[PDB]
Amino acid sequence: SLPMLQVALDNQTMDSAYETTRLIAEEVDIIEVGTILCVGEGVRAVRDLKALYPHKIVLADAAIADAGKILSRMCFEANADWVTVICCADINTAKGALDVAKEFNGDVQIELTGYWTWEQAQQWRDAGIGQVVYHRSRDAQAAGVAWGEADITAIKRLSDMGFKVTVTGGLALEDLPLFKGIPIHVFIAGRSIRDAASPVEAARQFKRSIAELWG
Amino acid sequence: LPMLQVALDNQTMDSAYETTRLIAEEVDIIEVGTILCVGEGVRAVRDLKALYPHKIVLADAAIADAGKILSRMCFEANADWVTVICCADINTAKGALDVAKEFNGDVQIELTGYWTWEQAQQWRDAGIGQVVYHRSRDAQAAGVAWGEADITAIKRLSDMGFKVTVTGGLALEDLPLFKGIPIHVFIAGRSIRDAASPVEAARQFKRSIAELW
Ligand SMILES: O=P(O)(O)OC[C@H](O)[C@@H](O)C(O)NO
Ligand SMILES: O=P(O)(O)OC[C@H](O)[C@@H](O)C(O)NO
Ligand SMILES: [Mg+2]
Ligand SMILES: [Mg+2]
Repeated sequence: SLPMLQVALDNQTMDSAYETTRLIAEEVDIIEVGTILCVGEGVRAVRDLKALYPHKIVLADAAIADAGKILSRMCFEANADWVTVICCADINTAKGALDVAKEFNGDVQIELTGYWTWEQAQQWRDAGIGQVVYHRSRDAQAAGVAWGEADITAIKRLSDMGFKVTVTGGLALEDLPLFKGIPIHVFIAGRSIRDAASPVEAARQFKRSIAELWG
Repeated sequence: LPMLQVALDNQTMDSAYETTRLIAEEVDIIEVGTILCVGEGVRAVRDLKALYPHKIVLADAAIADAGKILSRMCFEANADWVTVICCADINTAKGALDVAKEFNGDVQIELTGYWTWEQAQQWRDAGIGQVVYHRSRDAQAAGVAWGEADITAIKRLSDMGFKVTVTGGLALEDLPLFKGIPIHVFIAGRSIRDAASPVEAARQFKRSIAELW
């Protein structure tokens, strides 16, 4: 299947977010309420975005660290389809969020970061987690960290374990061929779409490139 | 003496105010819980600091990435302190700290779930002076108790030079487990907010801390 495209709305206010969505809502598959938007506006951002775009998958990038059932329920009651749980959360946090996700016919992704282990990845699978987000951190990127070999190896191994893998972190169009040949579920682009001279054409470029590389 | 912090793990400001109108003057630190950060957003920090400008306000944002951006949003809303989750990239913690210094604030690393001693030394090397030793709410709900391994870890963190906050379903009766350790802050959320008498609950915590330290 072609990798899907997710836009990250890492905006501090809803109106800033809408400057993007009014252009590209129908140019992407998934609309993410970025952590920065969740923190800027609260869970109303999920409710309002889903109300505008009820046919789209809406992902709340809550990066849940604890209180899995409470935070997940807040997001799902606001009509989220998918929610994120940070990988260092206690395993009961992920399990809790998943339990609530199932109630709402939604799903949970584990957001990968820090010194996570392959034993922990197996724990997520045994818990029934089917999605992981492989993130090059914005702050690592800013400190000069590049996408490379070790990332491809890890992503392939996560996929082989049965996860649908999302890839993100300052992706540019030129980065996509690094991942060719791997059944990536979703690529997220935030800055590379929102900050482009033409967000519509940036999103279209990503779609064209994906269609060529995975066609 | 260890300070007393109340956690406002509420979904709306009006629910938080049900607690702060009783106990704001009975604690040292008012926490905007992660639940409140997600429920209302950074307006919660702004509003609570305006109400209680003489109290330390902690935004329990549990920052996982975009350290400079998220911490600036909290500090522009007049936070004193902000949390960064322990598995954040080291550059996220450094970024949040750099911004905190612009505002004469501080960053705490939230030790909830998995982390390593090597990471602890990294935080120290980066200039981080505060950690929050948590028993995860979800771990507690799964029957995990406070135990000697926690005490040993807290002492170790203190010995590395961190000011240590202790939290996670703390009851009054738990305080003596930590006796002898120079704890910076004890946090209570449920044990204060959900008490038949929140005022009595907060004062009992302060009374006990004063006895033990
Ligand atoms: O493409 P970016 O601007 O890096 O945004 C996507 C990224 O996944 C962010 O939403 C994020 O969650 N960073 O932690
Ligand atoms: O005393 P509690 O109800 O456990 O609340 C304090 C705790 O520190 C929470 O604010 C929290 O951050 N749990 O992850
Ligand atoms: Mg995101
Ligand atoms: Mg908290």
